[PDB]
Amino acid sequence: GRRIQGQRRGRGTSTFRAPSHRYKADLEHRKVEDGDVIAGTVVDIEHDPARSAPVAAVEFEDGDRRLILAPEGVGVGDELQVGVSAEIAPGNTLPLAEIPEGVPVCNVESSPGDGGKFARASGVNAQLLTHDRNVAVVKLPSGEMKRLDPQCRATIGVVAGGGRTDKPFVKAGNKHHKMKARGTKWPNVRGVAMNAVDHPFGGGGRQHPGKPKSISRNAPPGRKVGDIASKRTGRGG
RNA sequence: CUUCAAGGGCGGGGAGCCAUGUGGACACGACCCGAAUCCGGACGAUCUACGCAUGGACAAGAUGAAGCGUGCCGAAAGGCACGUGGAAGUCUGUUAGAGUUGGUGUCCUACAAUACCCUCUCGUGAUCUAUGUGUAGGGGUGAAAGGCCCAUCGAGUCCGGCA
RNA sequence: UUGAGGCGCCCAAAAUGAUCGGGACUCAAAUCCACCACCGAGACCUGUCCGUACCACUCAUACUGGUAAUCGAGUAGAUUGGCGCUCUAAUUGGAUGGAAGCAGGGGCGAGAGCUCCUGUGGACCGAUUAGUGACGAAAAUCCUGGCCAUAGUAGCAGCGAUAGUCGGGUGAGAACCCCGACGGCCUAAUGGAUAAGGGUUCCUCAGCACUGCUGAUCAGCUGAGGGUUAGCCGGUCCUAAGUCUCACCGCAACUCGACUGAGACGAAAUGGGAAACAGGUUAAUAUUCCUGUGCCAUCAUGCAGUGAAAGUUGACGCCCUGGGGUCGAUCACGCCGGGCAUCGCCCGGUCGAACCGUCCAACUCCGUGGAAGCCGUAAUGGCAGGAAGCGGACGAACGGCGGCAUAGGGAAACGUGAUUCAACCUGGGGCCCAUGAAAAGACGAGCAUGAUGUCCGUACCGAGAACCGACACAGGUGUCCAUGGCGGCGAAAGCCAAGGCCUGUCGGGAGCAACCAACGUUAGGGAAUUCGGCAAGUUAGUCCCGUACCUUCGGAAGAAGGGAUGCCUGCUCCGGAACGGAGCAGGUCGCAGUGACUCGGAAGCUCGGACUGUCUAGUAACAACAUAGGUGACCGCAAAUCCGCAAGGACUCGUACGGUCACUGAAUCCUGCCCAGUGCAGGUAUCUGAACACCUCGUACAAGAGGACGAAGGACCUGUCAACGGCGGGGGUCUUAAGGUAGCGUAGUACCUUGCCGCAUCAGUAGCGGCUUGCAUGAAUGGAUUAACCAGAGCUUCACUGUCCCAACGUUGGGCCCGGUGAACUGUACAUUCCAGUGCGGAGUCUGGAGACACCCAGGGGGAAGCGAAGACCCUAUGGAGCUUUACUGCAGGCUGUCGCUGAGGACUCUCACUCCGGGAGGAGGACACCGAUAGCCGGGCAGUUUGACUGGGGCGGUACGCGCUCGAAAAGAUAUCGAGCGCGCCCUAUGGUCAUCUCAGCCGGGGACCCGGCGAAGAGUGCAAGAGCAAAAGAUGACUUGACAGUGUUCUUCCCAACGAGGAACGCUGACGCGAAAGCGUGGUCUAGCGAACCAAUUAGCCUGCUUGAUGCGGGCAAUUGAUGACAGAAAAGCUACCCUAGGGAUAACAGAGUCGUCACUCGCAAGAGCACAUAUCGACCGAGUGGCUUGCUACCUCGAUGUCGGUUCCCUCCAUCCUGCCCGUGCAGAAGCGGGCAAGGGUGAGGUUGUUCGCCUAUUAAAGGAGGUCGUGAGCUGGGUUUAGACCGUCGUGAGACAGGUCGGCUGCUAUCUACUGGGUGUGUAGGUGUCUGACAAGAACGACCGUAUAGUACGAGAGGAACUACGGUUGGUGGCCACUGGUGUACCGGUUGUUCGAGAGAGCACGUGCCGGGUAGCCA
Ligand SMILES: COC(=O)C[C@](O)(CCCC(C)(C)O)C(=O)O[C@@H]1C(OC)=C[C@]23CCCN2CCc2cc4c(cc2[C@H]13)OCO4
Ligand SMILES: [Cl-]
Ligand SMILES: [Cl-]
Ligand SMILES: [Cl-]
Ligand SMILES: [Cl-]
Ligand SMILES: [K+]
Ligand SMILES: [Mg+2]
Ligand SMILES: [Mg+2]
Ligand SMILES: [Mg+2]
Ligand SMILES: [Mg+2]
Ligand SMILES: [Mg+2]
Ligand SMILES: [Mg+2]
Ligand SMILES: [Mg+2]
Ligand SMILES: [Mg+2]
Ligand SMILES: [Mg+2]
Ligand SMILES: [Mg+2]
Ligand SMILES: [Mg+2]
Ligand SMILES: [Mg+2]
Ligand SMILES: [Mg+2]
Ligand SMILES: [Mg+2]
Ligand SMILES: [Mg+2]
Ligand SMILES: [Mg+2]
Ligand SMILES: [Mg+2]
Ligand SMILES: [Mg+2]
Ligand SMILES: [Mg+2]
Ligand SMILES: [Mg+2]
Ligand SMILES: [Mg+2]
Ligand SMILES: [Mg+2]
Ligand SMILES: [Mg+2]
Ligand SMILES: [Mg+2]
Ligand SMILES: [Mg+2]
Ligand SMILES: [Mg+2]
Ligand SMILES: [Mg+2]
Ligand SMILES: [Mg+2]
Ligand SMILES: [Mg+2]
Ligand SMILES: [Mg+2]
Ligand SMILES: [Mg+2]
Ligand SMILES: [Mg+2]
Ligand SMILES: [Mg+2]
Ligand SMILES: [Mg+2]
Ligand SMILES: [Mg+2]
Ligand SMILES: [Mg+2]
Ligand SMILES: [Mg+2]
Ligand SMILES: [Mg+2]
Ligand SMILES: [Mg+2]
Ligand SMILES: [Mg+2]
Ligand SMILES: [Mg+2]
Ligand SMILES: [Mg+2]
Ligand SMILES: [Mg+2]
Ligand SMILES: [Mg+2]
Ligand SMILES: [Mg+2]
Ligand SMILES: [Mg+2]
Ligand SMILES: [Mg+2]
Ligand SMILES: [Mg+2]
Ligand SMILES: [Mg+2]
Ligand SMILES: [Mg+2]
Ligand SMILES: [Mg+2]
Ligand code: NA
Ligand code: NA
Ligand code: NA
Ligand code: NA
Ligand code: NA
Ligand code: NA
Ligand code: NA
Ligand code: NA
Ligand code: NA
Ligand code: NA
Ligand code: NA
Ligand code: NA
Ligand code: NA
Ligand code: NA
Ligand code: NA
Ligand code: NA
Ligand code: NA
Ligand code: NA
Ligand code: NA
Ligand code: NA
Ligand code: NA
Ligand code: NA
Ligand code: NA
Ligand SMILES: [Sr+2]
Ligand SMILES: [Sr+2]
Ligand SMILES: [Sr+2]
Ligand SMILES: [Sr+2]
Ligand SMILES: [Sr+2]
Ligand SMILES: [Sr+2]
Ligand SMILES: [Sr+2]
Ligand SMILES: [Sr+2]
Ligand SMILES: [Sr+2]
Ligand SMILES: [Sr+2]
Ligand SMILES: [Sr+2]
Ligand SMILES: [Sr+2]
Ligand SMILES: [Sr+2]
Ligand SMILES: [Sr+2]
Ligand SMILES: [Sr+2]
Ligand SMILES: [Sr+2]
Ligand SMILES: [Sr+2]
Ligand SMILES: [Sr+2]
Ligand SMILES: [Sr+2]
Ligand SMILES: [Sr+2]
Ligand SMILES: [Sr+2]
Ligand SMILES: [Sr+2]
Ligand SMILES: [Sr+2]
Ligand SMILES: [Sr+2]
Ligand SMILES: [Sr+2]
Ligand SMILES: [Sr+2]
Ligand SMILES: [Sr+2]
Ligand SMILES: [Sr+2]
Ligand SMILES: [Sr+2]
Ligand SMILES: [Sr+2]
Ligand SMILES: [Sr+2]
Ligand SMILES: [Sr+2]
Ligand SMILES: [Sr+2]
Ligand SMILES: [Sr+2]
Ligand SMILES: [Sr+2]
Ligand SMILES: [Sr+2]
Ligand SMILES: [Sr+2]
Ligand SMILES: [Sr+2]
Ligand SMILES: [Sr+2]
Ligand SMILES: [Sr+2]
Ligand SMILES: [Sr+2]
Ligand SMILES: [Sr+2]
Ligand SMILES: [Sr+2]
Ligand SMILES: [Sr+2]
Ligand SMILES: [Sr+2]
Ligand SMILES: [Sr+2]
Ligand SMILES: [Sr+2]
Ligand SMILES: [Sr+2]
Ligand SMILES: [Sr+2]
Ligand SMILES: [Sr+2]
Ligand SMILES: [Sr+2]
Ligand SMILES: [Sr+2]
Ligand SMILES: [Sr+2]
Repeated sequence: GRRIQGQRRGRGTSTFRAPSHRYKADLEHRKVEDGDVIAGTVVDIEHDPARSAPVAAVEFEDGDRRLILAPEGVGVGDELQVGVSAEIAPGNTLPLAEIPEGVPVCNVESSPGDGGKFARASGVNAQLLTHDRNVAVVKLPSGEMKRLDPQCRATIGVVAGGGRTDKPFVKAGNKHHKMKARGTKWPNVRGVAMNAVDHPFGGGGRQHPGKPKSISRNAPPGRKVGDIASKRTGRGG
C-alpha cells in the first residue's frame, strides 16, 4: 500500500510543520546565579500565537526585555521577582522548596534549570503537596503525583487564559484559523472513508473498520492506528 | 560384479583417429516481427495537489445580532416602544472574480487531443488570485474521487537492463 | 354382400415474388410393367511423345534397345537433381566497329530461367570449374518512398463583434493597399500603461519565390540598411518563505544525508528603498537626448559644531465610521472658438509642474478654570484622579496659499464661485480558542562653494496575428486606468463620447426550393407530450396594504394575496445643500407607464444530508468527503505518535484547557442486552517457553546427546463493546455469550409485491397516511426526530405555454449556382441490380429465374452483416498488476533474555566509565540506559509468490483425478461420454499351511435346541463389490504346523496391438523347513481391488572407504526394510478486482442467426361425460395424430483484428390461426340481443392513468379498439427511462479485499456516402428532318373504409316486456387529392403608438439581434 497520514507527518514537511517564523518567544525562566536581586516591571501583555493564551512582556533591573509565561492577575506596572529569596506573590518564580504547601503553581521544571516544562497551557495548574529534603511532590493537571527535585523552579498562580475550552468553535472556519497557527494538518478524513491502499481501515462496500480497533503496542508504524494499546474501550462497565 | 548355493548384469575372436560437407539436438536473441511486466540510474511540482513568504481583488443593494440611547411602566429585578449601532463561513447580485446544474443543444477529420452558446452556483470568506518558495516515484500531495504529481497515474517520465 | 390390390382425393395455416433448375407438360414431357435406339467423362480401348522404375550393353548415373494389365492425384513431412543472385580463385572469352541497365519485340526450356533483334544508354560485362554467402517475396493491421481514385469534393457560414458602399489614388494587375465621403463595430474593452514570456517581430527602402483560410501593389513574409542614450525609472543594496557553500559529523562511498556554526544567495508588474519635474525633438528613444528649473548622495575646501545616542522612523490584521482634501464630474455666471438655423439652444477651451517657502485639522500634552450633572458623538463615550470655556506647546496632505512663471503651452480667451468629492492626509469604534514580517536604510544631526555619481536594462508585441497551446488556434495568460456622458441602487442593461477598428479577414448570384443551425409569431384546446414539463414559457423593478403551518424564536418571509406606477402645471415636507430624498392638488395621453432595457413563477407532501464548505483537471457535484458537536484510546515531555541506514529530524518558540490515534457527525429525545470467539490490556500458584553461562554423558579436544535455570510470549484468570461484532431455533431450554429494549418499519433496508385499507384521479405498479408477522429494521456498525439550507431523489396543485392535438408562415446563417483556394476518411479484385435458392447455417459476385441503354445533378441514409478500434463481456494462458487475509515463504519494526561497553564494596550499596540537566560551579541517573551482537515472541507495516486439472463455456455441485467387478461392448482382442449397477484404500496368527475325518442348503418322516432315517450336484459355505471357481473339496470338523520363509530368476500384466515405472500374478531354480505312507501340497487368504519415485532419516548383516602416515572419534558407500506424496508415474502453496492490463479464442459463454421442438401456440382423430331428455346448439376429459417457428429449453454450426443489447418512437412491406366490417351455415334460431361455425387479409383496429417496462392492470370512448413476421424490422433515424463500467448508500454474505441473476441516487451516444437502393431532376445515344395530336404494352391506387340519424315503424315478431329489415334519404368519422371566395394563422412588406439613448430643441432619423416593445395588417403561403 501507500504510507498512512501519520507516516507522512514525521518527514517534517511544510504541511505538517508549525509556523515557527510567526511565533514570539520560547518562554523559559531567567538564569540567576544566587542572590535573588533580579526583579522587573511588566511593560505589556501580548497574545502568544503558539499557545492561544496571554504572555507578559517584562523588563528586568539589568535591562533585559524578555517575554514571560503570564499567570492570572498580572498587569502593567506590577513588579515580579525571580530568585531564591523571592516574595510568595502571584507571578513570581522561586524553587519548589521555598514555595509553601497547598499553593497552585505553574510553569514547573522537570530537571532544575531547564526553564519550565509542566503546567503551561491555558488555565491549568500544578498543586504543590509534600515537602522533604530530597523530594517535592507536585500534582500535575492530569491528576498525576510527580515526584520532583525541590530545586526545580516554578511560577506561582494558575496560567492565564482560563476557560478557553468552555466556548464551542461553532463553525469549521473558527477551527481553520486556530489550526493555521499550529503544527497540525486539518481537516481529518476518517480512515474508514479511505481506500485500502491508504489506511488499515480503508476499503469495503460500506464504512466499517477491517479488524478490531484496539492495536498492540508492538505494532509497526503503518499499522498502529485506531485505539493504541487500549486498557479498555467504551463508557459503560 | 552379486555370489553357502543358484540365477542374473555388464564386457570379450584388433578399428580407430583426424579433416571437409551435410542431417539433427542442447545452451545461448537461436527463423523474423508481435504485450501487458519486473529491476537500475536518472529528469521533472513551468501542469496539478497541499503548505509557506510577499502582494493584489471583491459594483450595488437587502436583512438588521450585540452594545448604546431616549421615553413609558416598575420598589427593585427588569419589561415594553422607538431610535441608534452594523454583526454575519447571512441574503440578492453575469461588480471583479471563482465555479460548472441542465440543454444529454452546437461541435465531434473541431476554433479546440475537453471548445461554443443559453441556463445554473458561489461571490467578506474553510474566499479568489499573481509571483516567489517547499514536498519526488512504492515516494509526495490528497475536506478521500485511487483524485493529482507537465495531454502520462491501482504506482510519473527518460534512458538502460533488453534482442 | 364381403375380401384384396393400384393411382388419386380429404385431412393440409406464415410472414418482400409462386414454382419440378426454369419453360412448360395430361392416350404425358406423370406413374407402373416391358422393350428399342441413342447422347454422355480425363474412366476404358487406341497412335505418338514425357517422366519414373527395372532389364540389356556401358566407365557412364552419356547413347542405344527392351519391360510396366500388375508405374504416373496429393496437404504436413522425409529424400533427390536442377535454375537465378554477390564476391574470390583458376582456365578462358566479349566491349567505344558500343559493355551493364532499361523499353518493345523474336527463339528455346515442363520449369526455375537462358538467349537473340530493334531502340535507348555510354562504360563496363561474361562463360566453365572450385568456392563464398547480409542469395530469390504477393502477403506479416510488415518498413520506407513514390503515386491514383476519393475530388475540383469537405472547410474558407454558425461565436451578441452579421460591415461595408460610392467616388478617387498607385499599379502590368486592385472586392479586400491608400485618400474622402456615407454606413457601421468595440466602452474593465476591440481603448491607455505594463509583468511574464517572445527576441528584432520596432522604423525606412526595395520586393512577391515563400508565409497570409481568396487576391494583394499590403504585411508580423523576403532582402538590405537603421533604431534602444539615465546620479535622481528599474536593476544594483536589504532582508522574507526558503536555497546554496564551507567546516563538522554520517555513509562502503559520493555528485548522498539531517543538525550546528560561519558566509553567500533569495523580491525588475506586486515587500523595504537617497534624489526629477515641465516642455521641445525623431522615420524609430526619451523622467535617458535638447531647453528651462529642481533635487539627492559622497568627497574636497571654508564657516558653524562639539553635541551623537537615547529615541523615533523604516514597520505592517480584518470589519464599521467621522473629519481634512485634490483630480474628475456637474451646476452658476463671464470670456474665447465652433456648430445649428422657425426656436435659441448645443459642443469645445478658458492651462501652467517638480521644487522652495508658508498655513494646519486630528491626536497628545501644559496652564487657567471649577462642572456634584454637565460636556460630546454618525456611534461608542468623557469628568473633582478635574467636565465645558479660555490660552498655549507639539503637530497633516500627492491639499491651500506665494514664489517657480515678461518658464512652458495655446489660434484665442488664457475665468470666478459652488456641490459631490478617487488619490492623498488624519482620527473614533468593534472583532480574535485567528494577534496580523524582517533587515538595510533614514531621522535624531547646520550651512557655502566645488568635484564626482561608474556598471546593467531601455526597440517592439503584451494578444480573436508578436506569449503557452505543432497554426496569424473562438482555448489559456498577472497588474493599474473602478470617477467620461445619459441612465439607474449600481463597476447592471441599453445608448453615446475619448480612443481604437471595419483583420473575431475569401468573395459573386438565385424572394434564395428540400433539408439543417439559431430564432419570432401561431386560432381553439392547455402537459393530452415524455421515464420525467426535458425544451420553452410564466413571474419580474419600486412603494403601500397584507401574510399561514411549523420553529432551534434566529427564522419561515419577497410566504401567499391585493392595490399603485406615465406625462404636464403649481406646490408642501426633510436637509446647509445637491443637477438628493419623501409627499400634495389640478390637468392630461395610450391597448399597454419597472411601456425598451433591467427584472422571483407560486404553494403543498415525502426521502437524504443538519448548515457554509469539498470532490472524480477530461461522461458521477450526489445522499459521497469535510464540518462544529459527541465519544473512546495513548502519553508527565529523556513522554505518546511519526521520519532517517546513520549522523540526526517533525510534532515543538508546544506541555494534559496539551497533541497524538481513531470512531461518530449541528441541535432535541435517547443510546437496551452480550466479554463465548476475535482484538487490546492487567494479573498469574502452577504448566509451557530460546540463546549465553552452568552441571552430566561423549570426544586426550570438537562435533553431538541430556539436565538444571527460565525472559517476553502462550496456557490459565480477570477487565473491556461509543472494540471487531452478535442479539436465534425449539418448547411451556439448544447452539454459541446474549436472544432485539426506545424507537422506526412494505423503508434508498420487504423476496413474496402492483401487500391490505384510506387519500387523490374518469382511470394512479407512482406519491402520501394508516396497518405492518420486519425474506433479511434498530440504537456513536448510532436509533428516532427535526426548524433552517439545497443546480440532491420522488409526488400533488395554481399559473403558463407549440411538449402534444397538428402543424403553418416568417427571420438570420448555411444549403443550391458562379470565381478563387483546396484537404481527409476509405480502396483484394470485379461490380446495373432484384426475388428465391444454395453455401461454414446472415451472398452485388455461386444456382435458377426476373429486371437492366449510358452518363450526370439534388436528397434522405435501406444494404455493402458500411467506416472508425487485433472485443473492455466470456473463457483459455502452469500471462501482468493493484488490493486482502488466521494462503506459502520471508523482510522491517516493537517487546524480551544474553554478551560486549562494564567499574568498586538472589537481593543490595557505591562511583570512575557512560547518559541527561546546568552558562558555570555543579545537579540527576549510573554500571543501568544508549549503542554493537545474538536469541525467543508478536509482526500483510513491507517483499516475492502460490492458490492445479476434469467439466456439453465458466462458477457452484460432483471426481467419470489411483484401483476392482457386471452391463454398455456390436459372440476373438481393443473401445468413449458428468454412461447404468456398485465396490477398494482393509481385515485375519488364523480367517494362513498340511493332514485326517467328513458333506452342505432345503424339505419329509420318528422321538424352529438335540437325536435317528430318507430325499437332496450344490440352491450351503468359502472375511468384504460383482462376476467367476470348488463336493471322497477349494466347504465343515479335528489335530499338527508357521511356506505369510531367505536368495535369485523366467514370463505375462501394468501399457491388447505397440514404447513406459512402481505395483501385481503365473511359473521355475538354490537354501531351509512344515505336513503326509507317499505321490504331493505350502512362493499367504479359491480368482480378479486393498497401492507409492528420487532426496533424507531410522533400522538389518557383512563388507568397502575418508586427501603423507599410525591410533581414536565422527563421517562417505554397496544390499535391503520401514516413514508419503489419494492432484495416487510424487510442487512445499489462499483469495478479491466494477480500477484494471496483455496475449489469444467464435477451439467457449451472454445478444442475434441456424438446427431441434421437450416447452409454447394452434389444429386434427376418438368421443367418455353434461347439456331437464337429448355426445355432437354449446361445453368437453382421457388417449392418439400433427402444424407452426411468437415463448422457453437444448446444441455450440456462424461472427470474439466487435454484425451496437431492452423498451419506446418514426416509416415501409407482409402473414392469417379474423377483433370489426361484407357474404354465409347452425342454434338450446319468435323478435331484439347473442352463442358456435364457414368464406374472406380490401379497409380498419383509436385516446388515456400507474410502470423504463415488453407483458399486464385500470378508465372513458368504439363497428372493433385481433394477433404475428420483416437481424425479437427500424441507434451511418431518434430517445436513453431499464440491463451493464468507473462515485455512493441500504440490506444480506464475508475475518478481509470485496460479493449479490437484491434495492437505490448519479453517470458519454463518433463518421464530409465510394458502391448499391430508392425519391425526384437533367444530358446523351438508340429507334431514323420538323411541328402538333394521340395510341397503350405494362405500372400504381384504398381512393375509398366505417359509423350515426330520419322515413320504413312503435311496424313485422311477441301474452307482454321489448322490438327489427329491404329501400330511400340527411349527416359524421378516418383516409385521399386539390384549392384560398369565406373563417383562421403568418406576414423582421407596410402604417401607427410608445420607453431609453444619440444627432442642440422641432422636424426627421440611427441603435436596443438580427422588428426595442406594443397595436393593426395587404399579397402570398397555409389549416
Ligand atoms: C454484452 O453486450 C455487449 O458487450 C455489447 C457490445 O459491447 C456493444 C459494442 C458496440 C461497439 C463498441 C462495437 O460499437 C458488443 O460488443 O456486442 C457484440 C457486438 O459488437 C459488434 C455485436 C454482437 C455480436 C453478435 C451480434 N451482437 C450485436 C450486439 C450485441 C448485443 C448484446 C450482446 C452481444 C452483442 C455482440 O450481449 C447481449 O447484448
Ligand atoms: Cl484544537
Ligand atoms: Cl531439372
Ligand atoms: Cl525597467
Ligand atoms: Cl469620530
Ligand atoms: K462477435
Ligand atoms: Mg518555552
Ligand atoms: Mg498550516
Ligand atoms: Mg472526518
Ligand atoms: Mg471511496
Ligand atoms: Mg471504489
Ligand atoms: Mg493496507
Ligand atoms: Mg455510516
Ligand atoms: Mg460505520
Ligand atoms: Mg508554477
Ligand atoms: Mg435599523
Ligand atoms: Mg574453364
Ligand atoms: Mg528483393
Ligand atoms: Mg507466401
Ligand atoms: Mg461526393
Ligand atoms: Mg450590421
Ligand atoms: Mg512598402
Ligand atoms: Mg487571425
Ligand atoms: Mg395555441
Ligand atoms: Mg403517453
Ligand atoms: Mg426547464
Ligand atoms: Mg428646508
Ligand atoms: Mg420511497
Ligand atoms: Mg450537504
Ligand atoms: Mg468529471
Ligand atoms: Mg453541486
Ligand atoms: Mg469530532
Ligand atoms: Mg456522512
Ligand atoms: Mg406505500
Ligand atoms: Mg451500543
Ligand atoms: Mg482481440
Ligand atoms: Mg472482467
Ligand atoms: Mg498476480
Ligand atoms: Mg543535550
Ligand atoms: Mg502481499
Ligand atoms: Mg479449465
Ligand atoms: Mg470383445
Ligand atoms: Mg521430498
Ligand atoms: Mg524407520
Ligand atoms: Mg497422474
Ligand atoms: Mg496410470
Ligand atoms: Mg484482452
Ligand atoms: Mg463456434
Ligand atoms: Mg451496421
Ligand atoms: Mg380461414
Ligand atoms: Mg393488405
Ligand atoms: Mg430488434
Ligand atoms: Mg439503421
Ligand atoms: Mg449511433
Ligand atoms: Mg452520421
Ligand atoms: Mg431510474
Ligand atoms: Mg439509474
Ligand atoms: Na513480472
Ligand atoms: Na508548483
Ligand atoms: Na437594538
Ligand atoms: Na457552463
Ligand atoms: Na452549494
Ligand atoms: Na513508481
Ligand atoms: Na509435398
Ligand atoms: Na481580406
Ligand atoms: Na505645500
Ligand atoms: Na456561501
Ligand atoms: Na466476547
Ligand atoms: Na443488526
Ligand atoms: Na415555435
Ligand atoms: Na445507406
Ligand atoms: Na492492477
Ligand atoms: Na497447484
Ligand atoms: Na514388472
Ligand atoms: Na412441428
Ligand atoms: Na428499440
Ligand atoms: Na382484411
Ligand atoms: Na441486430
Ligand atoms: Na446513438
Ligand atoms: Na434502440
Ligand atoms: Sr535551554
Ligand atoms: Sr523549554
Ligand atoms: Sr474497511
Ligand atoms: Sr453500556
Ligand atoms: Sr510554483
Ligand atoms: Sr457589499
Ligand atoms: Sr455571502
Ligand atoms: Sr446528463
Ligand atoms: Sr459551431
Ligand atoms: Sr466532445
Ligand atoms: Sr436552448
Ligand atoms: Sr449570491
Ligand atoms: Sr529495451
Ligand atoms: Sr504425377
Ligand atoms: Sr507423384
Ligand atoms: Sr534476404
Ligand atoms: Sr491527391
Ligand atoms: Sr462573413
Ligand atoms: Sr498596451
Ligand atoms: Sr505575382
Ligand atoms: Sr509593422
Ligand atoms: Sr541581494
Ligand atoms: Sr518595489
Ligand atoms: Sr468628506
Ligand atoms: Sr484572450
Ligand atoms: Sr474553457
Ligand atoms: Sr469614436
Ligand atoms: Sr486575407
Ligand atoms: Sr403579429
Ligand atoms: Sr403530467
Ligand atoms: Sr402522462
Ligand atoms: Sr403584486
Ligand atoms: Sr445528534
Ligand atoms: Sr474477550
Ligand atoms: Sr418487537
Ligand atoms: Sr447528404
Ligand atoms: Sr482494447
Ligand atoms: Sr451454462
Ligand atoms: Sr492361490
Ligand atoms: Sr474463498
Ligand atoms: Sr462501485
Ligand atoms: Sr387462407
Ligand atoms: Sr364478423
Ligand atoms: Sr419481450
Ligand atoms: Sr406482470
Ligand atoms: Sr413490428
Ligand atoms: Sr428491476
Ligand atoms: Sr442484481
Ligand atoms: Sr442511466
Ligand atoms: Sr448502339
Ligand atoms: Sr331506425
Ligand atoms: Sr315501448
Ligand atoms: Sr435593427
